[PDB]
Amino acid sequence: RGLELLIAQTILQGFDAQYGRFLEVTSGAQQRFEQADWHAVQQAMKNRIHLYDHHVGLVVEQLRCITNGQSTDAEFLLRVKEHYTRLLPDYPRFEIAESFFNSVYCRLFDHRSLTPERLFIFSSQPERRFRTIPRPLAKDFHPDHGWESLLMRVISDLPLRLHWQNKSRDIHYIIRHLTETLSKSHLQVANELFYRNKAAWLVGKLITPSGTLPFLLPIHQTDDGELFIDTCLTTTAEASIVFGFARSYFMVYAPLPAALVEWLREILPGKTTAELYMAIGCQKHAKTESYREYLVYLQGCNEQFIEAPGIRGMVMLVFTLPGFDRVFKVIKDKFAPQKEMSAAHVRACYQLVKEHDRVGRMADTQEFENFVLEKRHISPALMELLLQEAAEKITDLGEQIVIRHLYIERRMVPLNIWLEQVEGQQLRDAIEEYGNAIRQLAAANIFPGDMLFKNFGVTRHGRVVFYDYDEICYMTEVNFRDIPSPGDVFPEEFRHWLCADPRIGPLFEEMHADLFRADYWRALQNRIREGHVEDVYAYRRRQRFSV
Amino acid sequence: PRGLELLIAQTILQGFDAQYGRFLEVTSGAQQRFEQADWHAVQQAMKNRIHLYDHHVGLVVEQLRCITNGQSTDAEFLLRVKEHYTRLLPDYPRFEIAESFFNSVYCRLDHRSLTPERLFIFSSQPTIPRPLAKDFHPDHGWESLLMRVISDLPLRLHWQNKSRDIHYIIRHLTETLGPENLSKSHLQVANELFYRNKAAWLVGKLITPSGTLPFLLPIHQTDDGELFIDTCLTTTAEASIVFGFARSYFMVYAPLPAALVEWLREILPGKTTAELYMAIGCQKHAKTESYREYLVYLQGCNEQFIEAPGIRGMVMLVFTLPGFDRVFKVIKDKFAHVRACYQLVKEHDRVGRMADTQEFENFVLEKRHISPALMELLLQEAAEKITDLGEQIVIRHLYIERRMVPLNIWLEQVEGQQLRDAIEEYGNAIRQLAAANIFPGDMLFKNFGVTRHGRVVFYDYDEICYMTEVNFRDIGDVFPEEFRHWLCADPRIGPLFEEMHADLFRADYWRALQNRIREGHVEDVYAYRRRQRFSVRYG
Ligand SMILES: Nc1ncnc2c1ncn2[C@@H]1O[C@H](COP(=O)(O)OP(=O)(O)O)[C@@H](O)[C@H]1O
Ligand SMILES: Nc1ncnc2c1ncn2[C@@H]1O[C@H](COP(=O)(O)O)[C@@H](O)[C@H]1O
Ligand SMILES: [Mg+2]
Repeated sequence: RGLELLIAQTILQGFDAQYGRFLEVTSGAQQRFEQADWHAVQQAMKNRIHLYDHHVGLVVEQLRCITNGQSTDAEFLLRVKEHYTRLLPDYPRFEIAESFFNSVYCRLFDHRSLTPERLFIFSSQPERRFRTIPRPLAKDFHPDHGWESLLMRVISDLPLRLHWQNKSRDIHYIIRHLTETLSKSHLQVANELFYRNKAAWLVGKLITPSGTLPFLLPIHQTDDGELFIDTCLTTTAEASIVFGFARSYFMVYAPLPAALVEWLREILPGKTTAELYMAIGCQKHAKTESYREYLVYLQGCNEQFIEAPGIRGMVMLVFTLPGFDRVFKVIKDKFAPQKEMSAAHVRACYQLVKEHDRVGRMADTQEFENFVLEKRHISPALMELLLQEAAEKITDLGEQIVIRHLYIERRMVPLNIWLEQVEGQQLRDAIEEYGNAIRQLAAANIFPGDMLFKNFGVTRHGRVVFYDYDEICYMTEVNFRDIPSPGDVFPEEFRHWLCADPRIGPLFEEMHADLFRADYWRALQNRIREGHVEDVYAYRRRQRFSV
Repeated sequence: PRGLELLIAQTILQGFDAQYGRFLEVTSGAQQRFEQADWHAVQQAMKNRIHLYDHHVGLVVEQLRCITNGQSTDAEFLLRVKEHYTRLLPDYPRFEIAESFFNSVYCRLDHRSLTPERLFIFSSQPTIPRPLAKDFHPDHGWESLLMRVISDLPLRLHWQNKSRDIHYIIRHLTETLGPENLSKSHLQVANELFYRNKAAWLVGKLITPSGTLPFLLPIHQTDDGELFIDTCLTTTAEASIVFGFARSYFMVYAPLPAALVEWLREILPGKTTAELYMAIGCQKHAKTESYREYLVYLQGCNEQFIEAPGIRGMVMLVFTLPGFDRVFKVIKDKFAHVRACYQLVKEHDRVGRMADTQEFENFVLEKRHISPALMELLLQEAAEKITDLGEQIVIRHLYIERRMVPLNIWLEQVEGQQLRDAIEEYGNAIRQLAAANIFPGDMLFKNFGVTRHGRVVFYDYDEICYMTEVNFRDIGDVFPEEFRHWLCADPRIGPLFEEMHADLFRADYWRALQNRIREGHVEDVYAYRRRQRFSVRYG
């Protein structure tokens, strides 16, 4: 009885589908760049985020249409795992074929049925070598006439059909970066072209005799006509930023990413197997993966989960492990009578950033409906607030305690902690990146709401990234004047909380003489509604060719 | 509205891209298996890929009928369900084949009450987004611009003396175009390559403002991994035969057939859309538009349906028209092994020596275009399941093929080189099949026909078998000497046959050419007049 193969054939055409439109979507971004539609560029991720669930939220449904006889026991919930697996030996996109299965089970079963043979949480039996690259995935450009002519190839064999602005002036520029340290090093520009936002990214590795290093060649336009490749990145420091966790991922038309995640593995050395599925847009395998990498850490170190650094939230419950890169954000119950019927506003702000353009000042997350936590890895201190600030939200499960719809984002260093830790030349850029963080947030349609110091984070290189997502609304959702009543915003009212430190508030003037002032916030909301939103540069406004 | 209206219409459009996307998973897996030279698989990837559609329609059908519990498929729900189907097709690039895949499902659920209200079986019921091709300009020589185009090709095997080719491609162009006229004549080349059999073609268009003309450069290697181009192909008439109908399916990776079909158009302005779709394997948007071409054609024509000329088949009852270029092949009943035999060629690498077919179980004709000369021949000899309905009939399990002219007949409207020309090909029609693991059980002039550009093909798989179920014993069981009785029967035609195709008669080509299959070999079919290869007669 093909009862549990009709299924496995069904949940695996869900994927084959989910990925079906994935790459048509991804493959509209070349034209949509010639074409002038950036309403379209900002709304396409928003279609990419949806397909995966758009395709499980049918196989999930059409499953139940005949899932009545022996509908469930794990007896046969397992022949689905076998039947499904046995069907993926030259399935090169198998890692994500498996990954589609997971979120389904977990949807039919409250993200909650048993582990490890009750799901694909690890890759099965390929597994390890990703040399799943039948085609080259990039071409090998070697210097014969070198660096005035060969790099002419790149710009000429681009499928991009538009009068360039000065290729020949770009050629003179590019060598200026190259001479920092040539021609005994080949070139390997990649295919296809990496797209995000108002930009196009020419990706490549400049292999040099000393060593091999990244080589990024981003393409731009004079909005809305004439285009100029701009700025020449080749640095590990730069590769990591562009590809950062505070900026939205990529439109790379990749029907094999597990291999592509292998090519860039040497463009972005520090990056994780799950940071590399994020970028290409396969964020739903980052999640199986992050967790895959996560559950290695604590199942291999010392000691337990603690409460995160900084200030305790009015809403969220935040924990982490002192060695680990990531934070877990659990929501409180408020009290016993208060009933979690849902919409949630909070889950809406966390989602309504799941699709938004973050631009470097906002960081992404993961969602699990029921996460099983080690009762033995739990401090007894973390537990006490955890137990009774989220009681309705969890359940003791014998040796384990179960928690529902938890959020995970890159651990950071709370700003207000660090603001204290620094002063001097350092203290300069901790305010600048702050206001800049609040200038760019605004332009993205993001007005921070509670804009206090500790709701943002920082990086090793030193940068601010917001992470407080209830007091968030669209810029067209607030009205701006404090002259002398719900939701309205008073821009100078902000002069109280933020200039409070008489070491840092003075220095606010030095860089942000107008964020205090109301006029300037109609400016940004108002210029968002003319159809215009300035997109982001993946570098310092100081590197640009323009200055 | 908590029903199947939405559940259902998107339950279909899912099997659809669940289907096509894996179509390209293999369609692009071909370079790596040609590259590897794993050509056995090249023949199973032309089985696999042929399978995909059929499985996804079969799957939804299981899903489809299951979702709406119990028996009934309703008609005004079949409209309800359709109205939804289009409103999701608008941002669809491959929406052309989304309407097709709709149809195969209605037919799966015995095609009763077949259309126009209830499905969209035509060209389209009602700006290129990306890279399609690329340009190359004779600015710095053509000797330099035949190494350029090439260093943007996928292949990872190392070309051995690519030096000759660049200089060897010039001439086909030079003696035909004129060294003055190839100063400013440039190239348009498709970003991906057409992979068939042992081949990895390069399909581009040559641009000479002395017209707009095709350009075709097959990539061949043998044994260890040598690479070179097996002739150059430029004039219009070559292209038919490389994209031709006796052929096996083509293997080019495009996620957007409409551009790819449409791009290739001007190369040979040769006929239609169903031919130019199927040349990629998208035969199931061919099995549709060939219903359009079926419908349009007879709209302003005063013809009728008649039997196709030739010597009435033992094999199979056939009808057709005066100016129609395709033949209808209702299988005789009470002479199924044809169901299965007729698609062992479909399944097979057709060699150009075999015709494509398309199968309709329940198929409709206006009996007015039917003349009762042919009525009772259909009404009686194909009557097992005849359904007559006042002014219309529906035929069951009927195949089709382009209607070439029959050979026996071709031979009298022939003499001169014409006979030396036409006979040569026939024996080479029998030779190809063996090498292709194919045996003609009745291999008579009766059952072979002639192509536009004078080729003979084998459209009688009715007594077919792989040559690996047969013995050709010297003196199932076959007597290659006695074929001359029926073969060498005319004192105008035969003798020409002892001149060239004398081996066909001796069991030693027969037997000893089999040992060459069940040893592993794959036969070098070619898609050119052989004389055309660069080494032969050129160098
Ligand atoms: N990504 C993070 N990096 C560092 N600390 C965090 C992070 N997320 C949450 N925290 C800690 O948990 C607290 C919860 O912050 P937030 O997300 O603003 O919820 P609330 O608005 O309830 O404070 C923060 O003040 C912070 O100190
Ligand atoms: N009995 C039929 N009547 C009309 N059209 C058909 C029939 N069978 C197949 N087709 C067409 O050919 C395509 C291939 O479907 P199928 O070969 O039946 O999977 C379908 O999408 C239809 O457009
Ligand atoms: Mg806070």
